[PDB]
Amino acid sequence: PDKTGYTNTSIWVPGEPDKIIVYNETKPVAILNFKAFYEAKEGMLFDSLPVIFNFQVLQVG
Amino acid sequence: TTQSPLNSFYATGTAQAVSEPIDVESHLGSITPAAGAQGSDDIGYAIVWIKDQVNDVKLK
Ligand SMILES: [Ca+2]
Ligand SMILES: [Ca+2]
Ligand SMILES: [Ca+2]
Ligand SMILES: [Ca+2]
Repeated sequence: PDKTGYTNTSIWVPGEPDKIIVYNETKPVAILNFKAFYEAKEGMLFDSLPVIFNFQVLQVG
Repeated sequence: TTQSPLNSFYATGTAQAVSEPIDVESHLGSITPAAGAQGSDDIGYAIVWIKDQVNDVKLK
């Protein structure tokens, strides 16, 4: 925020300007966007099963 | 959870045949000759009504 290029600048999710992540502060952040391609099974009716993603850190520097 | 057989769809109509193909009403007359005479005379007519979607009739 104390430099020319970063005067009053925000960071938000691509394509969704109303969801601001960072505003006028130094917070290193990465945004992972998820998109699904699916084929439902024929005749199967289901209500509320979850889709679970697990993240495991391998190396850091 | 639920596995649908995808068969529970139906559409229904009706059919009927409540009338015979023809109706016959008679207006015939009489033959009144003398005993042993020879002649000819018109008797009358017979009306043959035709019913729904009937186009050709074969009678005996
Ligand atoms: Ca390390
Ligand atoms: Ca005779
Ligand atoms: Ca005669
Ligand atoms: Ca006919």
